[PDB]
Amino acid sequence: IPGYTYGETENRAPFNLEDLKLLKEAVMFTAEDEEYIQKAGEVLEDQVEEILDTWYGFVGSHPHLLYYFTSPDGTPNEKYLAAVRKRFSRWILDTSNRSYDQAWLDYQYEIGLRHHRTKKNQTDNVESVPNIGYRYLVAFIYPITATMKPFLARKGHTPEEVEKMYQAWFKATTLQVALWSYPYVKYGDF
Amino acid sequence: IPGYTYGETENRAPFNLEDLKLLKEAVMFTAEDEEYIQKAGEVLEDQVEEILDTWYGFVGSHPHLLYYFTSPDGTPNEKYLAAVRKRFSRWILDTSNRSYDQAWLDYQYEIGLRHHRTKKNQTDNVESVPNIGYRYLVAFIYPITATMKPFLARKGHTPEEVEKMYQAWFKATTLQVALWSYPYVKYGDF
Ligand code: HEM
Ligand code: HEM
Ligand SMILES: [C-]#N
Ligand SMILES: [C-]#N
Ligand SMILES: [Xe]
Ligand SMILES: [Xe]
Repeated sequence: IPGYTYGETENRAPFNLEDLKLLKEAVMFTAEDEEYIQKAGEVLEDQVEEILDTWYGFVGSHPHLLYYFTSPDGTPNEKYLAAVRKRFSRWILDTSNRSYDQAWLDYQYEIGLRHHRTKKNQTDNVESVPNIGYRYLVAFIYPITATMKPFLARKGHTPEEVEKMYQAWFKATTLQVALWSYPYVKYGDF
Repeated sequence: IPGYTYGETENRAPFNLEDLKLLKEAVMFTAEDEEYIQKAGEVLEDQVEEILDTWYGFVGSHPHLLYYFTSPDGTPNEKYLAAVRKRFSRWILDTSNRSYDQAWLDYQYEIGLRHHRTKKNQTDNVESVPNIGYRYLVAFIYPITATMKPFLARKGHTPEEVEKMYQAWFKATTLQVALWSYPYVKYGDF
């Protein structure tokens, strides 16, 4: 997979392993979540393909959003919309499968920079908008969540065991997007 | 109410009214939410009091969190933990009642600065930690949400009409916290 530099970042995560403990705590993540995430994962793996479509159906309906993929002239750099689509789809099962250990943190950091102007579009060789406005990152917590509820219950799951899956996806996202802000935030305020 | 400077900000919201349209869209907020928020509101008003306790029960259980209220020596500046508690409780019904118009935006901005080192603790005359690390703001999306589900259904509401209330609270938070980041983010990256 092209540009998937997981574990081969080799520039350290300027946030430590203790940090994720305190943040996990803020986002109320308990080991009792760890089970249902992995479950959630195995719920989604097979179905993954349809998920990217639903989600791409969304970004695609909004211009102020799709713009963030468009070449300098304002039309979607698709060699760039098939290379992200790939890495992101690696990510969903990475959220249901990697243990949240240091290298997972090395790369949470990397994905911030990839949204940031520090390292947006370098990976994928394309010419496109300079930076992604952080406001939308935060925003993407809701759709990336809501749109997931339906999928979690299609492979047949009781209405309260599913709730624990969604509830786990919810927390897992907020936590991530939380760490991504580093290159966005003025030093000392993160 | 002391320090509740809603509508008497008189320094403009450096984000405009168009901005909230595009962001509302990212956070998937439709007029069909506008109804259930106000509903949610009238669900919560009476119950408000207990809500601050539950929530204060939480921040209070975590030191890395409560620290953000403590005097320079490291013990909770309570004249500061009774003055916030007040303004915040004005806020819940402000989220269920103000229409999201320009002055509502003037003050969303204000509340960022109040979390930021630009204007943290000035309002309330206390001596305390310089800045609130933005990572926790993002994080506070989950508890401020999860802890709300139970309350929304206590005043007797069917299991699918309630879901629309929570779903509306969810979106309404992400949106807010989204705007608060302005003083935190390096200029041009917001
Ligand atoms: C909930 C917040 C978001 C999540 C979870 C998310 C997810 C992802 C993932 C997993 C990747 C690939 C990372 C990898 O290399 O493995 C990615 C890249 C990318 N995403 Fe996001 N995304 C979010 C917010 C946004 C928003 C709001 C936009 C604007 C439409 C956006 C546009 C992009 C772009 C342009 C890249 C390419 C990075 C580069 O330039 O190299 N993302 N995203
Ligand atoms: C979901 C995100 C959050 C929400 C919705 C929220 C809510 C609020 C509200 C409504 C106020 C009063 C605003 C007013 O003046 O009317 C406030 C103030 C305050 N909150 Fe937050 N809060 C969040 C995140 C946090 C976090 C993570 C902390 C750290 C424990 C924190 C600590 C404080 C402090 C220290 C103030 C006082 C501002 C000052 O210094 O004047 N908040 N918050
Ligand atoms: C990212 N979509
Ligand atoms: C703010 N609690
Ligand atoms: Xe998704
Ligand atoms: Xe709350």
